[PDB]
Amino acid sequence: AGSNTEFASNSSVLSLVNFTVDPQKAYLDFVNAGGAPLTNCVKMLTPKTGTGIAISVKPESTADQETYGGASVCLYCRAHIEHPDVSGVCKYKGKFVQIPAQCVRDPVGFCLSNTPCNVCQYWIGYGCNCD
Amino acid sequence: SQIVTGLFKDCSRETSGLSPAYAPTYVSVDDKYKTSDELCVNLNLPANVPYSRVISRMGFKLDATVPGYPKLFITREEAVRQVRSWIGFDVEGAHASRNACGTNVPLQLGFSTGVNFVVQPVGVVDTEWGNMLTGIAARPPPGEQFKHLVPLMHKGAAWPIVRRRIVQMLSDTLDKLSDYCTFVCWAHGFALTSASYFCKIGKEQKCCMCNRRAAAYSSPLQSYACWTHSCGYDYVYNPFFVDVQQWGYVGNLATNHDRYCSVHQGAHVASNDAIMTRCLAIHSCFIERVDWDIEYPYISHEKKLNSCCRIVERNVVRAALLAGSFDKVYDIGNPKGIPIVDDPVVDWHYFDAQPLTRKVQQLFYTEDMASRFADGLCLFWNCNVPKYPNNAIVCRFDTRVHSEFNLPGCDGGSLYVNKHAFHTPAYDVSAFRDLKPLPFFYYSTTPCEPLKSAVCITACNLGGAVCRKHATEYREYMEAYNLVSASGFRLWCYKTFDIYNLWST
RNA sequence: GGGAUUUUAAUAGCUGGCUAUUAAAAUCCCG
Ligand SMILES: [Mg+2]
Ligand SMILES: [Zn+2]
Ligand SMILES: [Zn+2]
Ligand SMILES: [Zn+2]
Ligand SMILES: [Zn+2]
Ligand SMILES: [Zn+2]
Repeated sequence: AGSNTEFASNSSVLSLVNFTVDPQKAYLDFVNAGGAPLTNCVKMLTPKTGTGIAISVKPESTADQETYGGASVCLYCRAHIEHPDVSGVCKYKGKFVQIPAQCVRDPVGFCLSNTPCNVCQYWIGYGCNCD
Repeated sequence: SQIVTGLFKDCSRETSGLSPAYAPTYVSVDDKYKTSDELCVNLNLPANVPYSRVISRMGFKLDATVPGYPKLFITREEAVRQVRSWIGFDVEGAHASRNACGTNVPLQLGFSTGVNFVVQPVGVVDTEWGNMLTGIAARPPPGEQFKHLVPLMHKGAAWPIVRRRIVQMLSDTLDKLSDYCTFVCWAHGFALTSASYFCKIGKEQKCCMCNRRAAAYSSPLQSYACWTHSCGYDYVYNPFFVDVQQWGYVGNLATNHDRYCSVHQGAHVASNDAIMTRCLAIHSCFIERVDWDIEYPYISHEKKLNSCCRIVERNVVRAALLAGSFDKVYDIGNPKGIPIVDDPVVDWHYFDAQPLTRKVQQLFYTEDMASRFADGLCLFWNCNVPKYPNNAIVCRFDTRVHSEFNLPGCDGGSLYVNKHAFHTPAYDVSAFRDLKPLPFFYYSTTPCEPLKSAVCITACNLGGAVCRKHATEYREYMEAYNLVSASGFRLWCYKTFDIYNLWST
């Protein structure tokens, strides 16, 4: 019964995230200590001629970015735990996330460690110019 | 990499996968979106939102090693080090039905303290906007073995209340024993899946009101506290887990427990399973392999009890040796052969199961040595024999008295933790059928430098008088004897004992 | 209903052999 979803290699860390008081610090400590990052993310095939905004309803990657499914790069969606956002809604799910090409080793860690700009809707430090 | 696990399984009945922007994993994407290079394409076909898919929680593995984070799935030796925190843990479950199929939810949680909690069937449901931990349709396990679980489907409570009840019960049990909690499970998979509902883990924390280790977590206060200050807390923080099946046991729990125990016979209930699990763990660690070199730190008054035991013994053995003119003594059970009292001039002989000194011989008592040891008094101090002979002084711990240093054990026995872990067999009153209870009395031969007693054996009381010296001595002996008796030790003597023989000295 | 081991079949891939996925069967444990 049912259909399998996740590899056995990731089950070591997500379980940890399912039990910790604060999951973001747990995942960042696991990755920074030398653990393997999350794999099995939904990476999309794009023409790479997008506007390069962080979160979009359609793939909008530039030549220096990669487009991922929104639910695949959210730690709370991968581990199936409660979101910390207002009203429990996910800001990634149902959308597409543009991750810089030099940070594709760990998209989940990039989404946890970074936030988009409130004005230009780009990643802060990776395209945002509001100075 | 390639091996797929049953954790986070999609237990929905839908025949198709999810959209690339909604699927959590590449495996869960529907195959219409995938391409040859392990990439998904964004087709123009509209998504099937909204949805609600039940996600399985079976398959947790807490084997990740992170610096600063403790190891919660502990091995055998450190579980023996943490024996005061042993709480048995069993969970009976209900299968998901109707909207879902392919996962189990907890239905009745049982603990070794004899407490059962019935919960509503609650699982994880993934929706287009996120996920929720709410109630799902469930069914009892089919079969005549689980007919008792059918009423429990209509008796559960909400999980947040049961969380606080569990934390309160654990705090009431483990307040004086330890700063930790060790869940002793038989099959740790479903037990860990159910423990995900009421346990939080992380770095080791200090209690917010004292210096003790924090064992409970409060989500509304976001605070950590020990067992004393965990009023209103809803989560168990950093519990230890022990799997008894991984210790080399073949078969089910019932046939393994019933092989060495006969006390915990009971109807099929999760608390009974947990009690049998903890009893089997106790048998595995303190009866199968004893004398493990582990010392346990003191808690309340064990040093004073150790002093008072010798204070009582040096009085009772001396009086027994003086009465009856017994000139030969066999101290069966003496590890080193050190005599109790050396003031009377009598012959001394020493025996033990594992003698530490060449002065002590090897001996085991099976009532066939009753005529063998018939020419002298027999000391049995903390010596466990199924039947004691007619000419003997006996001190035996009563396992029915439960204390901080006396944990429940196996087959009616008790784990006495006094700088060492000893498994004492169950106190049987028929073992002293040739013996009598030793009456209270004091003997003294010291010189002299309100009280009235008809049992004080002293030349002062023999003449019908008393002084401050013996009025204080008798009272400190009363304090020591009280402490020994209220601890749980019972003293027995040969049948013909009376203090009237002691006036000759 | 969940998991572990073994065996078989199909699919997919790689280099006579090997792995993975799915399905079926047997044994054992949990429910
Ligand atoms: Mg059970
Ligand atoms: Zn999310
Ligand atoms: Zn900006
Ligand atoms: Zn405290
Ligand atoms: Zn038992
Ligand atoms: Zn006197």
